[PDB]
Amino acid sequence: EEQVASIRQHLASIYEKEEDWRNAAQVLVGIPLETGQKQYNVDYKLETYLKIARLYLEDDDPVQAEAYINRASLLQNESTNEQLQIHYKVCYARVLDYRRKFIEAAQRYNELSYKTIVHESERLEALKHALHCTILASAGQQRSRMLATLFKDERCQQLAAYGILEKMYLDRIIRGNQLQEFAAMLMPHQKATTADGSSILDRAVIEHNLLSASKLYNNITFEELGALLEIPAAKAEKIASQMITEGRMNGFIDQIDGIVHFETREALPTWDKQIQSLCFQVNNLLEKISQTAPEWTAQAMEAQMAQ
Amino acid sequence: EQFKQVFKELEFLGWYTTGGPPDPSDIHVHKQVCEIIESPLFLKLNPMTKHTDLPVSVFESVIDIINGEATMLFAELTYTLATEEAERIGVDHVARMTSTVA
Repeated sequence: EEQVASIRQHLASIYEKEEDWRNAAQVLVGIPLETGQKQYNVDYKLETYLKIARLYLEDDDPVQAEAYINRASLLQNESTNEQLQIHYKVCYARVLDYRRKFIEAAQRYNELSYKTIVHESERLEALKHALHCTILASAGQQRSRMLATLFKDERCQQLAAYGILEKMYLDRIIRGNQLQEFAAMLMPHQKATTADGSSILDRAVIEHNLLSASKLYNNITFEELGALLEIPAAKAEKIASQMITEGRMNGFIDQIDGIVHFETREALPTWDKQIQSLCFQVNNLLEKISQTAPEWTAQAMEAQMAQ
Repeated sequence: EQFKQVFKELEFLGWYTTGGPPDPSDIHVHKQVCEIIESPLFLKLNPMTKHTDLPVSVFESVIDIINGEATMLFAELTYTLATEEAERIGVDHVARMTSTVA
């Protein structure tokens, strides 16, 4: 009955208030899901459906929860006042995050970060979640677009992970301490670790550092490529060979002395590029002169053209 | 659909128009363009200019939160003229309009 269930509702909520998620397994059967014959209001059913989602998230069963919220998404579109949309978006983003679908969750959180209904702190939290999910996402151009979009934002400058987004987008070298800080600030479910540990983030950061070091070096020794990536020299050679083989780098490995060669910058095209740069500097300097002193610049121009 | 048949590796980047400084009409049209592509470029050419430089200006959309609503603004970009011997020769021949070592 309605009143009988309601009376136990507040008692169960107060009992759960002790921050006991172990009991969240049994609270699912305490909620009157289908015991009533009558069809309740759409808002009540949707709110119950949404509150079951975060409870099951603590129960670590997202596989069925995905389809469970997908089938309620159809009815979620209607009978929403204002907060149903916000709650549904937050729950969908969280369940996408928990299923290691980091790139889609990043887009969802980025979209959520602009809704004006929620508070500013919620917007910043959504932005932080989007940044973390983008960084943890899989390599590709899709994730690159999201990285550029987050970099163009400014609200991202006050996040703790900006120092790593800046190096991730601009192709810089992430040292050990920055990665350690980022991993420390991460959540346990985001720290995936396929097979023998080999944390996926730790492998992606190594493969990004090796790719970024290809623009600063002309040829690097194994013993100092390993000390730059913080790995043994044999591991550095193996990773370099793997990346050079398939499609991910340009260069070749000489194993006798031990050196991996990146691009060599042939002399004559380099000479042409430097000529281009010197002429570009001439043009920019002339524009600056013409802009910071127009009255003298006009007299100077009309002293050799009409000469 | 038509142009994907001819040029296969070319992709949509943004839109262009003619006028002076960016205008609210332009920032309204940029929303419709951005509905298609995440980061579309904006190009503005001034056909009636008064300076001594090329009137082409390039902008990119940057969104911001202020006063309790989201406003989208334009950030200027610096461009460089691309290099190609065929394009350079054609451009020079078109610009000039009238011994082989002379």
